Amino acid sequence: EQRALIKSAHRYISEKLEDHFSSEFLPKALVICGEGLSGISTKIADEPKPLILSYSTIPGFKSGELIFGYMNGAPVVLMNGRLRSYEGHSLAETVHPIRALHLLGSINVLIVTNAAGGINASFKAGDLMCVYDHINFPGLCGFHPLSDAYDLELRKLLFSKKKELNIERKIHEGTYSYVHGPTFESRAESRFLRLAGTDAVGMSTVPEVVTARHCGWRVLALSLITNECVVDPPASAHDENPVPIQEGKATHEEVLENSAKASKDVQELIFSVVAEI
Amino acid sequence: DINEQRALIKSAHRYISEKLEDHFSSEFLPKALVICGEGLSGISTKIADEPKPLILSYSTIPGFKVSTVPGHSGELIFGYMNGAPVVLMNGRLRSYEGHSLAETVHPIRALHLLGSINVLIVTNAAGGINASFKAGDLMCVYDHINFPGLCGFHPLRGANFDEFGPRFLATSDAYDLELRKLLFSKKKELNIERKIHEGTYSYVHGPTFESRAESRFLRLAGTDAVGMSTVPEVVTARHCGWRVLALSLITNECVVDPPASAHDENPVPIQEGKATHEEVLENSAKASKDVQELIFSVVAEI
Amino acid sequence: DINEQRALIKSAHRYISEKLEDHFSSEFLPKALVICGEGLSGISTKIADEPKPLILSYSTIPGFKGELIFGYMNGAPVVLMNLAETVHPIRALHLLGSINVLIVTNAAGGINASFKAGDLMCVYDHINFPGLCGFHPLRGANFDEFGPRFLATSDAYDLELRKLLFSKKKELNIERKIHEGTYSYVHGPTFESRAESRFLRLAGTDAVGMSTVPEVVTARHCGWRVLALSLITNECVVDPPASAHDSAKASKDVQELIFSVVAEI
Ligand SMILES: Nc1nc2c(CN3C[C@H](CO)[C@@H](O)C3)c[nH]c2c(=O)[nH]1
Ligand SMILES: Nc1nc2c(CN3C[C@H](CO)[C@@H](O)C3)c[nH]c2c(=O)[nH]1
Repeated sequence: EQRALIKSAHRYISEKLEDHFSSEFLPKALVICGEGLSGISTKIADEPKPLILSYSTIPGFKSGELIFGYMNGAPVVLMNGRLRSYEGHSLAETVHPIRALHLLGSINVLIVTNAAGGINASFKAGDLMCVYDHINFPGLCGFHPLSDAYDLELRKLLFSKKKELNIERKIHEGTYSYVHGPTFESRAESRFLRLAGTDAVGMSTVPEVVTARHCGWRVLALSLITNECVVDPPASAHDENPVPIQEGKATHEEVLENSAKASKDVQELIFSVVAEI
Repeated sequence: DINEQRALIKSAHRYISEKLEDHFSSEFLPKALVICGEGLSGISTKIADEPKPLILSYSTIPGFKVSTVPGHSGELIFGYMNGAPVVLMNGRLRSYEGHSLAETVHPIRALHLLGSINVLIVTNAAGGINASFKAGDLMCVYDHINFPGLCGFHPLRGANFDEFGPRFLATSDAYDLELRKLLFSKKKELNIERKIHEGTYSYVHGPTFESRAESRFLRLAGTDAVGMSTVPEVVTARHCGWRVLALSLITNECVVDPPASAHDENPVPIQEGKATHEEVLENSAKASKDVQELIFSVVAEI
Repeated sequence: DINEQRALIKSAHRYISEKLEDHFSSEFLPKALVICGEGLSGISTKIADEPKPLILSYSTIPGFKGELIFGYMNGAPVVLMNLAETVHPIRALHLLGSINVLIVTNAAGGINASFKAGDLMCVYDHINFPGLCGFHPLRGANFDEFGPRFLATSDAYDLELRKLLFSKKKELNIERKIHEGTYSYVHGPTFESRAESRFLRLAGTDAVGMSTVPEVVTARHCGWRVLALSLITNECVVDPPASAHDSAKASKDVQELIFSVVAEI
């Protein structure tokens, strides 16, 4: 039943691509642009002119848009806009674009970026983390969109481009924990995540990764550490010199600002990478 | 659907606002919602006879659900406690009954539209996970663990009520320091000897009491007390902008030791120490008067 | 909902109790329900011979959805199988008034570093992860006629049943390793990540799978005793991935263990 919708989306996208591009357009990569990476749009070449499809006109895409064009010589699709389970969408609805795009038969790489809170005590706002594993906490309970998910060669390629491009920004390697949201973590929650083996935490991405793997794609995933998760116990009522409980708290404003500051380095890394998938 | 939810919150507020205006000769503007936990219905005896209070059964308020337990249907009580106008939630909806989390926290949204409440005082009963806690101690909650929320059972799931609060809510500042200081000040003023710890409350769905491994898991995760309520209400109150004071009564000590091995010469019987509802109730009843007096003092100073 | 679930449980019992009374010359009052997990449906062959057994397809039983097999096993009358509806069968069979033991077997991944593929783990505790979050067989209105609203699970795995299992393993001279440990119920996949297996271990998991616990909880809610046994089919890896900078022997053994245990209850 949900397959007719997947085929309708494919058919609509297929025919728009035929009408738009002189030559056959077969994207090799899907880039999902998380928080702050929307401007990767500007890396798409003006010739041949891009195709931009609003989600509102693609069957099943529950705003956001798809951008088909050439980036650094490579035909790609950009997802500018992502769907998150805390919005009230089912995980199937969240990964519907991947399954639709998979019917083009040409994508074999998912490059996904997100913002994330730093759980590892050595991470700092402004670092990046190349994801090499994950913990799917909602999946623990059976929320699923449908064995090493994070392709080693693509991770090596990412670090080789950091070097080639002389980007000084730190890129850690570690485990991303997917939690539902939309709250930021309590102190005890973040300490729990740390002891669980979490390096960075966010509210997206993992269902996309799992679906991409199920379609046979390779996956490169990159988190922008936008904030350092508060882990210290809160001020005690017996403290005569307490740290105010509001100090250091996470805000969406901080997430937007720091993802935008890291955006240019991330855009340059992805631009270099896509030419060599 | 958010519009169905708005219409039904709007509707409950009209009913309540109209009943208040019809019943009280001066405008009734409560400063706190007090949610009475298990065994703590006695808090309602601190509502003064004059001015006469208003009791609204959940049965009659649009959008309110009735608890599955009989005959505890649940009611809001609007009155004066220690001269301060309050609203009491006598009874609560707990999610293990079959209610969605949105249904359990709908009363908070509806009451928020009166435009006067800025404090949630929430009480509960809880199992002791921290080894130093004993049945009969209180725990002032200063942090929590929302493991169901992490895993997809979250009261803010869905479209955001942008007229109430932010899409993305921090919870590292959930438990107001000055209210916890005020609680301890009233324990002092009242010469209450019962312990009041500070620690971390974890919400689990229930209705089973924890297995040993589950309790050990909650402990290593940082839990000091465990219950089946409260965190969704705190989160929603925080979303509305309220300050929160939360107070657990430790009604039982969770069983964390590994069960007897098939290899144990004198085995501890696996049923020794098991939680029961009746233990929880009778220990709540023992501590109710202290909890009642603490809240009665607090409300005159918020 | 509760009232329609009650009615379906009653219809399933009514159907089963009739088909039993028509098929067996004498009353069949099973003492045990044996749930045969993934790879262990060979207990179906160990059932006695005389009186020649009763098989009901799930398709035929009101409200179900596999088959229910009623017959004698090593001399004992038993019933074999192979969320609130996942446990519908246990409640229906409870209404016969004779079962007081669930024997549940499963295949599970090894999380305890000491466990090796092919080992057995007798379950003496569990972690019900979905049940902590909101997927729980007892969610909803309580079945007051079956058991309590708030059920303790610190006593869920009977010690005598476990002592009994360990005796039968010696008696049959089974060399297979058998541990005692904690079973974690998850709704994930056998595509668990390394980081997830790492998390399960440090959370206290000895073996992980996707079955058993909802049945254990429902049977305990009915007052039954529970024996649960896992077959470790594989050793989950917990090591992190590479850095960018750098068998029917088991089932046969479980049959004989169950066959032998079924007698002493
Ligand atoms: N859970 C979580 N997610 C994030 C994110 C990632 N997303 C950023 C946005 C909130 O600013 C949500 O979609 C979550 C950044 N920082 C954090 C954090 O501290 N915690
Ligand atoms: N999970 C949990 N909750 C409680 C509670 C809180 N509620 C009390 C009531 C059981 O008597 C349920 O609503 C849970 C008291 N003790 C415990 C405990 O040991 N465990």
